Amino acid sequence: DKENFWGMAV
Amino acid sequence: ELPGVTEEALRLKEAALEELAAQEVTAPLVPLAVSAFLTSRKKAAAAELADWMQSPEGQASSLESIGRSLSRRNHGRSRAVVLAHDHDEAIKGLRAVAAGKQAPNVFSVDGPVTTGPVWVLAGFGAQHRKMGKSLYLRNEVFAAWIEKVDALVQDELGYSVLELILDDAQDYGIETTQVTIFAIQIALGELLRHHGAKPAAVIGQSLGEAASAYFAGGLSLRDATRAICSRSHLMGEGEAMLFGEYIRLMALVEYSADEIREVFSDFPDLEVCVYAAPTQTVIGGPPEQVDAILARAEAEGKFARKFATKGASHTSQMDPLLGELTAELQGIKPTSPTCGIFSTVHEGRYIKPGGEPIHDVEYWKKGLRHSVYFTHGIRNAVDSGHTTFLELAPNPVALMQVALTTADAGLHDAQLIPTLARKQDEVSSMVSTMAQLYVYGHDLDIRTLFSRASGPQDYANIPPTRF
Repeated sequence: DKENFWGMAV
Repeated sequence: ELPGVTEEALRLKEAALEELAAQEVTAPLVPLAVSAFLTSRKKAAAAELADWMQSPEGQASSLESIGRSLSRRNHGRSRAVVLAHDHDEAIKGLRAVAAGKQAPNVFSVDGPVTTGPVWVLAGFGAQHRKMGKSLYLRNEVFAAWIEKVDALVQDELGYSVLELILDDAQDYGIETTQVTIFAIQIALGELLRHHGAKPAAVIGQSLGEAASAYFAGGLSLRDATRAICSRSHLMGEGEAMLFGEYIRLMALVEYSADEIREVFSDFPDLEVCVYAAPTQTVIGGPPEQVDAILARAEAEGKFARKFATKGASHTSQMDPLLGELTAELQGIKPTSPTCGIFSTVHEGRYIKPGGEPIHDVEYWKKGLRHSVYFTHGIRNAVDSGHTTFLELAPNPVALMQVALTTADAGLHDAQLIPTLARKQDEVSSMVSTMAQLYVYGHDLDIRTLFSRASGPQDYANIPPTRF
């Protein structure tokens, strides 16, 4: 599962 | 008397500063802070501020000067940040804040979090080729620390981690992965400290143990580096002389401890390296066994990942190394922690600031040889009231595991804050990381995210609040 541009579970 | 930056590193560095001055220039991520005593009023300030930004005078102000001015305001308990490259992102973000709506580039909360942040120092599985390079080239504090650690690992192992970082042709091994992640974790955490942040507690996982002993105040930088250097070279050497029948692998499988008791009957040579999450365990063992367990799991559509190593740390197979590890750490001086510690070496239990030192030579032996109680230390931190977990890593693989433990424990809104990410701009990531700290009310001087004003055009006439 992913982390985005700014540090969120995406 | 301590080694300078080697000539090869300086040479790789200049090649690197020109690869970079050739690159198409981009807009920096700028954090815009908005706060008040009450949310209601915070919402009002954002909407006003967005009106002003839409105005010509606001359009003629650089995002930077607007951010600088915002950071000098008095910061209240209700807080927001909008993270923008251009005016349009900003205004869009502020509109979202004003309407209490949710946006990726926006963080906003009613008031501060109640307990201080837990720093998560892990690393296993996180390495990637160019890690740390961009932030070294672009940030002078990060670079200073990366260099101070480079200088120490030079003294200890005889080669340079700076040269690894700078060199696109070099990938990572068992040994150099550990010291490079250590370097990276030390200089990340000190970059945060430079900006006012500080851990309430640390928790370590495996390779991260050593950086976490330093941030805990339990070892000096020198002793912590002795701890990462001694185990990493020993495992790298050790692993080198392993072939076929002695080889053991490490894999992460979506079974819990128990579910594994009901395999590890059937498969008796298997061992548990890391208790990663309530339903994820890292195992190690004979490759016929490990592939079997994977094959069963994958068939049930359960997550599985085999790791690149011929030897399995945290198992009996490290016994040959332990006398050597002990002797290499002759003389390290363990101190009393300056912050809390959830020790995943000592079964997840907590050690209070001003407690009795834990980082003796035997700690590193037990750490390397025994299971890593990671889900336990995390379930502990939660039971004691912590909800902010911030990972110092070049790619936040540990934080996803944290997610699973927090939820399993009835906490469905943790502030899970990462630092660096593969394929994400390194400056921008750190801006976010510090912006989430600010927002949640943790220590973080937001003034320091801007250069000192050199003139009036370095400020903006953002709407006033007093009268």
